[PDB]
Amino acid sequence: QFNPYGDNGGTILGIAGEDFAVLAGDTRNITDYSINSRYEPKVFDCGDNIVMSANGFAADGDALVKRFKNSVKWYHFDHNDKKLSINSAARNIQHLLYGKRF
Amino acid sequence: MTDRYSFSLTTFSPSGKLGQIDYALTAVKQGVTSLGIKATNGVVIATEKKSSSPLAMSETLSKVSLLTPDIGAVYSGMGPDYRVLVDKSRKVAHTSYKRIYGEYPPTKLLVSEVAKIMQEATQSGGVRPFGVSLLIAGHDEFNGFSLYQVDPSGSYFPWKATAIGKGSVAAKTFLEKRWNDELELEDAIHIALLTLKESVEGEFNGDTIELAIIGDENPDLLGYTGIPTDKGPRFRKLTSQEINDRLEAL
Amino acid sequence: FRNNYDGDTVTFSPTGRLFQVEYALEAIKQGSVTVGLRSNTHAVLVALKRNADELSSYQKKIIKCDEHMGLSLAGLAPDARVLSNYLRQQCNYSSLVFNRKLAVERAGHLLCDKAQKNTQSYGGRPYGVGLLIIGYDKSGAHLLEFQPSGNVTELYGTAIGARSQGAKTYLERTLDTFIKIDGNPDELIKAGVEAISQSLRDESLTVDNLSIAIVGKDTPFTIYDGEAVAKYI
Amino acid sequence: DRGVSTFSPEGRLFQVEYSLEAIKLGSTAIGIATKEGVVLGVEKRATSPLLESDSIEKIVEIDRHIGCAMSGLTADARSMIEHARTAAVTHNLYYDEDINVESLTQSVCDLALRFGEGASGEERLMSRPFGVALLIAGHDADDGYQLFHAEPSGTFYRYNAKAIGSGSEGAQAELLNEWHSSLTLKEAELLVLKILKQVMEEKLDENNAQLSCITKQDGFKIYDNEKTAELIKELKEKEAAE
Amino acid sequence: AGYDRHITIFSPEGRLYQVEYAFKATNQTNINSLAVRGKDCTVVISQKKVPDKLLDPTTVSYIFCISRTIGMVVNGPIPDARNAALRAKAEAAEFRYKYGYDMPCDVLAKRMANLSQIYTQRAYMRPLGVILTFVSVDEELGPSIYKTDPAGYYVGYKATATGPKQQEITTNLENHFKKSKIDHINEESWEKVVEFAITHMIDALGTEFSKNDLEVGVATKDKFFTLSAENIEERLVAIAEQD
Amino acid sequence: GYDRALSIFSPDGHIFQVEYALEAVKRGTCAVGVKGKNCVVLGCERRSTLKLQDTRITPSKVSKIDSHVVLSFSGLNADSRILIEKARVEAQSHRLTLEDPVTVEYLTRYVAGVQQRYTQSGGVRPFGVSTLIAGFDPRDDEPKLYQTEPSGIYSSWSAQTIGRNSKTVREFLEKNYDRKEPPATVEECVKLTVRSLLEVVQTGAKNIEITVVKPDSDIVALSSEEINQYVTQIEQEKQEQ
Amino acid sequence: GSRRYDSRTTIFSPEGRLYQVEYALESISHAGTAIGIMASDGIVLAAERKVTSTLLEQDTSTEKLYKLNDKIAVAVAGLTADAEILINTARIHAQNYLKTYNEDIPVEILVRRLSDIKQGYTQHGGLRPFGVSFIYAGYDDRYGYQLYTSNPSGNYTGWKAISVGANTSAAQTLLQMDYKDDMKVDDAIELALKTLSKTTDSSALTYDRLEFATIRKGANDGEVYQKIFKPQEIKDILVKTGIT
Amino acid sequence: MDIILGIRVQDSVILASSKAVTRGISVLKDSDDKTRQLSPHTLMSFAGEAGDTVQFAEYIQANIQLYSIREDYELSPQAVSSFVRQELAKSIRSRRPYQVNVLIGGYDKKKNKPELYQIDYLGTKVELPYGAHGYSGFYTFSLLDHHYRPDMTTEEGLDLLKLCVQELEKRMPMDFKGVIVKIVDKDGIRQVDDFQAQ
Amino acid sequence: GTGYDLSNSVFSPDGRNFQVEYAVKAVENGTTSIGIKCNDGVVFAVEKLITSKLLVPQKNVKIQVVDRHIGCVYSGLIPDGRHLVNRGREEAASFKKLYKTPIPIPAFADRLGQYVQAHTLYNSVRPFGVSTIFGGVDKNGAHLYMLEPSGSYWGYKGAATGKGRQSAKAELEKLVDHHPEGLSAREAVKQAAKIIYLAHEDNKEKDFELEISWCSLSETNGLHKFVKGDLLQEAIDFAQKEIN
Repeated sequence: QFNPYGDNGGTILGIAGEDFAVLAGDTRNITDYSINSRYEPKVFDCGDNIVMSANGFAADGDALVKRFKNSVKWYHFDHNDKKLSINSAARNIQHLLYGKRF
Repeated sequence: MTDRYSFSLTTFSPSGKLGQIDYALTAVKQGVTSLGIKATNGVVIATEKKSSSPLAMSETLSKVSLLTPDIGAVYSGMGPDYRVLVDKSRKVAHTSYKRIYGEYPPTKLLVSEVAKIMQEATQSGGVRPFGVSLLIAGHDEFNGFSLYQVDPSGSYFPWKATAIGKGSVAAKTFLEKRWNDELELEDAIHIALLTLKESVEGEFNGDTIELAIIGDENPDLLGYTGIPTDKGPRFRKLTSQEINDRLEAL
Repeated sequence: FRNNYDGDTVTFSPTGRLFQVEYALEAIKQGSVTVGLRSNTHAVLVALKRNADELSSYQKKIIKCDEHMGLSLAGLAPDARVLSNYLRQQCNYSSLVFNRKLAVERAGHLLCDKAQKNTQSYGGRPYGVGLLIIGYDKSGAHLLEFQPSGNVTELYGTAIGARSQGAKTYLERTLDTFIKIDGNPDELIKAGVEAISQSLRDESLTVDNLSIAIVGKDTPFTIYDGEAVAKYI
Repeated sequence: DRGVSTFSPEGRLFQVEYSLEAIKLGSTAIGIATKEGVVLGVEKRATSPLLESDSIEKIVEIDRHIGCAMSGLTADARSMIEHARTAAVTHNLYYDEDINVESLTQSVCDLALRFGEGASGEERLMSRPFGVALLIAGHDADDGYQLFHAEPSGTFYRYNAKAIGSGSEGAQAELLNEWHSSLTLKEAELLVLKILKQVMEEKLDENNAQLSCITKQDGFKIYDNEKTAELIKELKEKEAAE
Repeated sequence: AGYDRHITIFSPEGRLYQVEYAFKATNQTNINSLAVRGKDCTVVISQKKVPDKLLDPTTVSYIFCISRTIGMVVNGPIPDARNAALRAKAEAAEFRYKYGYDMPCDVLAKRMANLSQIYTQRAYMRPLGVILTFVSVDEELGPSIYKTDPAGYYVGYKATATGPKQQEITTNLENHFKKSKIDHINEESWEKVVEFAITHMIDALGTEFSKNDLEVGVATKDKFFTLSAENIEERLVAIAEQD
Repeated sequence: GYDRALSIFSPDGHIFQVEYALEAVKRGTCAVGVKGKNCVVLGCERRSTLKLQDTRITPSKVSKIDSHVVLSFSGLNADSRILIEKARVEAQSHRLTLEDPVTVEYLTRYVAGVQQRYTQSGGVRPFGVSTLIAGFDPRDDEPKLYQTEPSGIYSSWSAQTIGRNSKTVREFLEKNYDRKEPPATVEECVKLTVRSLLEVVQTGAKNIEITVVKPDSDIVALSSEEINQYVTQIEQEKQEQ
Repeated sequence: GSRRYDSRTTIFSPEGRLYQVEYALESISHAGTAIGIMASDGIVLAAERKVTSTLLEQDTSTEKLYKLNDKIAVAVAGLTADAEILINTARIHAQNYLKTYNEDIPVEILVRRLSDIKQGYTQHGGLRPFGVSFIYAGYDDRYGYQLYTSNPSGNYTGWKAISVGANTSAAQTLLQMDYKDDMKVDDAIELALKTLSKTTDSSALTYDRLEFATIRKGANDGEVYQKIFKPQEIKDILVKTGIT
Repeated sequence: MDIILGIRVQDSVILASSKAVTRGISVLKDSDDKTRQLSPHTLMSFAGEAGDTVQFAEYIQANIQLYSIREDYELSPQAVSSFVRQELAKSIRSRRPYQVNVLIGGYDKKKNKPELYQIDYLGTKVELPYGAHGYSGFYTFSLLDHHYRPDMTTEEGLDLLKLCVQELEKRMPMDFKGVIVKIVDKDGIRQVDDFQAQ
Repeated sequence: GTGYDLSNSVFSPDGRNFQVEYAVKAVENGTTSIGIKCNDGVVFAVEKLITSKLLVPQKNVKIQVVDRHIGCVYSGLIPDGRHLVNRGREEAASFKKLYKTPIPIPAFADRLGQYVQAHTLYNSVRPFGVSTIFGGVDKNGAHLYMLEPSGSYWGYKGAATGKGRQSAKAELEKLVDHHPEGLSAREAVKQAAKIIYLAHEDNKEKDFELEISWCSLSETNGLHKFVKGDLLQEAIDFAQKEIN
């Protein structure tokens, strides 16, 4: 039967300093025992000083990042280029995700 | 696009009349005469085939139609409106009765169905009433023979005999005189031909007169044999020849 | 005459006119003046913001549709919102699906067709706003003028709104000069402010009255207001 | 007849214009903004002595930092309020933050032109425009204290002071002179109360008038009769003072 | 109240003006047409007037091929003519698909007639400014001519004519049949029936035709086709060598 | 299907269909409500254009939305049914979803909304009805009296009247009811109501019907006698002078 | 657009009246007269057949008295065609009530639903109202004998005696003159016939121009019975009441 | 399942219903009232699926109360039970059916007799002197088949019940935490708050 | 009576459709545009009025392509014209999708025809304020067509519409007579540039820019393409010369 999901490996890590923060990840993309790419960025700068990474099934990972960035775009259009606070971003992502709870 | 006429085109006037139903009836008045007579063992309905050009073949057209094997119709008014009503009538007799009880509807009820169609054309959005009146005749086991008249308003009533269209007034009077509750079918056919003769200007023969009867079962008109209970249609349209032969004993 | 043929947009006058559309165009002339002009490197918008009382604010005339495109308005502000918002989606659709920046020429075609739909079906109403769209795409800088009729035109410069003819003439005259202001925005902006002050009358352009927008080669469509427009008044 | 979304030869929408007329016939409503908060005032206007004057709600809360005053056909304002409240609470659910006063305003204005019998732009179902105007006041971390005027046209302006309703034209003239960037909340309270007294057919008292305000500290509060009655007294006194 | 003349509802006299005005539009092309029945073929004649010199004459026509066996000639404006034709072609294809045999000329007529009757009763639908003449050689009925109008009326004919000078053409044929005593043109080949048709057209209208002044259609057993300029030119000569 | 905008603005900023709706109210029979200190009373007049009616069955003017709230009206009868039914359903729904019967203020605001909605929704005409809604909130003893009209506006009253000659009877009440000291008794509260109706009913013992609502779903409609008696005692008040 | 031909059948007049309803009533006023008289032991329905002929088949006819249930019937005044559309939906509503509750539908419940349907066409839809007025004569065990009347507006009320159609003012007065509470069915039957006999626009009141029905509870049974009189039946009762 | 019992005596109907509410391994409540009053003289006990159970009862409640208000009259038990059987018969063939079984007990003020109705989630309705849903019937039907008489008094009936509840505590696997009893008669619905030792 | 020109689908007493006729007014008032059917393709030309020096030269292009082998040019309400092309584009795509073969010019014609004819059937729509000249090369030759706001269309050797509609029709008829053996694509281009210059005298008040496109079997491979650069200048001169 058709299985809509897949696994592209990868691993990400995020640590928060006192006045800074870091988000890292390997740049390997795999499928079973094959390596699809030795360099395929996984951590992105979404703007307003917010870095993000959705790791797991790459297709879903990109769809999500893309959707979020698009959210930040409209946030600017809507609230006169107001900077999207990291906590607001967090709440917004929760809705993006839970929106597909099923 | 999209029918934006979702409102009634037939409304009430300050006087309390319904214009379109009135005008519609006016159109019925203008139409060719047609009549019906109920005997003790049959019913007959007739009209005049007013050919609209000697180049036109009046045979390729029926003013007297079969609704079910025991119900026929005829009109006065606008031909195209009658035509679609006959199709709708034949269908509804099936969809709303034969397909449920496995038997054709009884006159009154089928007539009741037709009436409903017209009534809706009187209140539904974006439409005009039907410009015709029908004389429906038929027979059913529990009601015998009957003759009903259905007006554009959607009303209907039973008749021993009646006429509609052009010379209806004259015709009605003539019928009230000749009719009685002891007429045999043939007598009524004769009377019918007589009454019709007055309303007919030009030619009057089996090729200008259209007449049908709801009489006995025509087993010979069934098409198959081997089923006792199926006895054949009671409705039978007469042939050009059949008419003339009677026109001589007129 | 005209009274029997202006009840809606689905009716033509005996001379082949669409009044409802024409009345819409009127809303624009009644609107505050705004000017647009471009060179081979930048495209500029200059608008005169109008206000209600002296206790009120000066309603915005310029809207950004994307990093490389934007427009100024004259007429029913609500309609400009609807339209610029539609243009934003189209800019967005091009990025997401084709990873391509929507060309100004195409944005124009899109606008035209959207407007047109509201002039041939019963129930609709033409839009009552005029737009001047500037933008920098693969084929350089661009300037478009959008009318509610549906006609979108590409020009070197233009102006719309009350007393616009003043500025339009000035541009029509200065043409060969500003069309060559390349690699120097501040100059194209001045030629912009000058052209617009050619339509003044009532007052003089102040700091919280003037509004400037600039897009170009290495310039993401940005807006300037108040103190920001100081160095041009 | 003539479509509800028709354009007049002068370039205006008939229904919207006529809508503004009904507004002129509405109760008076005034708003004054100060670096200490915003004050909203309305004329109850009771059509009888038997009518319990405090069941007259012409100043409502949108959120803890947003309130508004209405003028004109007020039954119309109901769905605008519901929308405004939902918009405010919703924005919070999705962004975990307060909705900016301007955006809340802009949101309400978006319902304005959503009317017709088949307008080719979406699915604008609402037979006529709204016959009520609104004065929206609140505070937010981006632009502090704000006062907004939202109309059935679908447009809105920001004012330092604004009056709408039957006495507006004159009252606005008053404000034009009276207002100044250094007013205090109290000053604005008396000023609002004073202008209402001038334009009102009735004698201003704590029963046919009502005040309220929005401060960053306590948010939107509506003054109860007692608090108002006093301000009224304090006003009569300073007036007779000269 | 006076709008009983703008949409299809009744007037006090019980008339539908819009239907009548539609009839008026049928003569707009100023073209006459006529059809006659052979012994086993049906022919339809129609005037063809291509005035402009910039027109491509080959593209002008009021004769349509609805199906392998049914042809239709239209008296009325071309945009309504083509709308009607398309609808008829579809009704034709669908009928075959659903019932497993080719739709009979009379039936297609009755179907188009009922379709018109509807525009007569529904207010948002305007009638079509055209009269439709269907012809074929029905596998059951033989040579057939059925015509329908904007009123939703239709009937079969021994022969028929339509257009501005319809009445002249009619009385002409009327007389021919009053004479012959039979309901068709007792001729075996269609060419002779085409010639008869063209002839009486000339006699009634009192006019001479060239090969570009006519348009001919023929229906035979299992096929309806239209003649080319030349096919006519040859037919025209034939009648010429008789006068 | 049909969506013609029937309630629209005119040059002077008026919605005529809504105004005409009010005219229909002015023509309907009269209705009145006065709140006491522990109860609320509703009184309505009965037309006399025809008399040979069967009052047993004939629908009465005061309806129960729930067991603690009632509603009377003035205007088109048919239109009242639609409103009553809608409010009745909302009453049960509110119990179900909030586990607590609607308050009088709420049930009123709901009915007003329905009316307001019918004034800016294409394809429908406004309701030719104005209403009086009274009762006591759940677990509360303070009487509630509210009024609504076609425009969708509503508010509370100490006493109020709607319908024909309501102008009269209102004047009567305005100068016969003291908020300071409301009819402290069910009895004197029913009296002030009959008195006020008699100002316009013009001798109609069978033409007047009363209904008293007390806290905790205590609603009852007086019979001709109980009413007739009140009428008798009142006529003596006049004569004894 | 189409707004041009829209009669707007659902708006108020400046006087707060509904044109269409008004006009529809005007229509009903020319309809055959129908009276409903409710006695202590039953109810009576009588109506005058508008337009008749020697040829009209009367045994098969029914243009005013319709059976809705076994314990409910109606007399009609207005457009027969319109009446039927409504009569049928009522007969259905009656049955649904039974199917759901397993009890016969209370007379008022059936009346209210029918009246709500009418009210609808009065408030939305751009359609014309039904040109019909009903006199409902039924019986149930929650109110016993009941007599109701409903018209185009969608309003309905109860009556002891009532008439609809033409010459109602005259008929009402005559009824209002001789109706007595302690009346008996046959008393009502007579009052009924006599009232018509005086309002009739015709020469005399013959059976062939009448329809009669009674809802009585035949003592020798204990159940209420509906009886729609046959031509020969009306003819008899006609002679007896002294109208020959 | 839960304990849902019903017995109709001479002039009243008695309904007994287990008070326990267990969820897996833990008994979350011992004072649960598995009943809803539909009208002053009609009570309905129910047992079944976790959500369906209450949602159905309340839904049925709301509708009967609405009919009462609208008609200013109280529907007979028989009628109320017919409305309920209908609702379930619809549910049975719907997308997601209600899995609820109910006992309906009421006093017909017009016939002046008590009535008991048993209806299952399929829409099966039957009128009985005594009935039960779930397994309860399995040990109580023979008791009642033995000791039941139509003219018993409410007191006699309440004893017959105690007899049943006893057999149930003796032979049934689950600890249902006792029952809540209610009587329905000419005067309405009242609860026997003293059966935990009656 | 009168007013038979206020609703779009109404027949006047003489059988006309005034709204459609008025639509034509919008057309005749527009810029002139033409089509010339040569021996293996077709050429399209159009007048582009320079309303001011502000219009960027060579920009606001009028001629449109449908698919890859069809060319369109129209006079009148431009927005209406694009709307028509947009419909042709989907109309063509739909055809190719199911039949694989790019849509035959003749078939495409009727697709546009039925669409336009449809906007003269309802009073809820307005007729197209444009006359369109379009055509191309297909399986059997080249075809030229012109569609009228009424929905009417026919095949042409030459066609014109707009302001200079008569100058052109005159010139085109001359070409027909002086080339009974056909005109080449190369020649049709120059001959087209001239006709525009001449037809521009009925608008000589404003300056103009020329626009030509062609679809030739031997010149463009049966594909539609705009005549740019040199070949264009050449035709521009050929006209400028014979204009004097």
